[PDB]
Amino acid sequence: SKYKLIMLRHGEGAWNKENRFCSWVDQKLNSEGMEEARNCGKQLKALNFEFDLVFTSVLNRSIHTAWLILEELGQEWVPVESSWRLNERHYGALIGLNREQMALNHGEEQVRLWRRSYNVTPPPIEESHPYYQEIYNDRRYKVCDVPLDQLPRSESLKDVLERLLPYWNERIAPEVLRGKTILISAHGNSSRALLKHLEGISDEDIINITLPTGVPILLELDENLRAVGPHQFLGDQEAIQAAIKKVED
Amino acid sequence: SKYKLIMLRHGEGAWNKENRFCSWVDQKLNSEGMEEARNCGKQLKALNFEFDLVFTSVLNRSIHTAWLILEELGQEWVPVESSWRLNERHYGALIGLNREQMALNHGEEQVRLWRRSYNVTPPPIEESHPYYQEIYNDRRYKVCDVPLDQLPRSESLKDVLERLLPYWNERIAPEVLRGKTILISAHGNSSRALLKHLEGISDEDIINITLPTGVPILLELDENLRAVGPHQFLGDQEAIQAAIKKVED
Repeated sequence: SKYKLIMLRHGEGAWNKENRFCSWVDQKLNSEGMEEARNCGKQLKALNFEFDLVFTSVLNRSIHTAWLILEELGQEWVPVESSWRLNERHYGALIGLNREQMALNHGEEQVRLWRRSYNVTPPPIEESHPYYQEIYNDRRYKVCDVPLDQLPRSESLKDVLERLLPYWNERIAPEVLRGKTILISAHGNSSRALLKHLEGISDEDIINITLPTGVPILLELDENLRAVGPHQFLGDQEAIQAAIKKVED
Repeated sequence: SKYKLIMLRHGEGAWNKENRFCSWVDQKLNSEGMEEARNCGKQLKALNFEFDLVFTSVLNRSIHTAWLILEELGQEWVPVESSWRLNERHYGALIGLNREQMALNHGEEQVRLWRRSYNVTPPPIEESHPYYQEIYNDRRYKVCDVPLDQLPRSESLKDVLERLLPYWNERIAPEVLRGKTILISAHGNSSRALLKHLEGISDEDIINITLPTGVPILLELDENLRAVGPHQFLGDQEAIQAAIKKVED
């Protein structure tokens, strides 16, 4: 491959262990998520990765993950750019609800579509939603590349791809072609969406792919910034399977 | 004053307790310097500061200081940009020596000009100096706005102001004029050089000015971006006095 890139997702939190979606709620990493990020930095250091640029979302968990990684590398000086376009999927009205609640308010089949499918968009968060203000009153969203009301109120996996792709094409991709070594610190759905594009994964097959947290994902890209073969998980094979098991089902 | 600017310098380290100049050696904060950073964040929080942009040097101690502060504030999404032109003064051949070693190797009277004067430049580090390779083989200096070989090998306080000014004039000042609230996380000499410029402080007076560490320094600026009044230290007046005393001798 002409070019190589690293992407990863931060360790997940308390809500995830109670099968709740954090989505755009700006939850901090727990100590576990902190060790996970440090563990990546160490692994990447062991591989002598030398980054020239980092891209993160605007959610602090992804920014902290990047910072802990650069510290483990002694690369704190490497520029970091952050974008709402790398944000986790917006789960809309479903934000904050556990499995049982979603199922009761919407129906088990609806909810499975909303988590599982590629193109079906959850119902939008409304202003009555207990996390509407906590998201849209945040100064972060007043200085994006689109006005604050142009920002989504919910998203399918497809919708993720569609707002991420322009950031990839306009901001990240040119850096890759310039020969820079890029780290992307992102989230479950943003990472999945990006891979879908880079590997030309089908709408059908993207649903089933799993992405372990706190594992460097290596992409080797060709002239056209397409993956040469599948993505590769970097590090010890037994920590990788543990991590894959954690994101199963 | 139309505009407000915040600047601070990181907590000093063990070398500074030993009267050795860390300079361009990229030493980490010690536990003290970390706590100071956090405390400053808490102080900025109590005052309700909302930063739009953060500038640091390329030395990890200033970057870590900004990151600790943005964390305390919940403002990790705020863009960080770093530049060698905010770096601590380059003490050249004097890097790593204590005062006694300096005076033995250079003569005592000559040592006091290098330390205290506004415009006498220390002797340049050479490839024989034990810290040369650690500064000049570092990837970070290969991607500056000047080639590795145009980078200073030693500097007076005057030389620091003269390499800081183009960053001020071309990067920082235009954001201040846009109405952004800027945090500068810098070093003793880079903070002194900038304050001298904005306040119109004399070559004679600059030398005696007090710059405590871990304290927000507020400058209020008019339309020409000249200080209206003196800089003010923000926060608890008794910690400010603790801080002032620790820089004094």
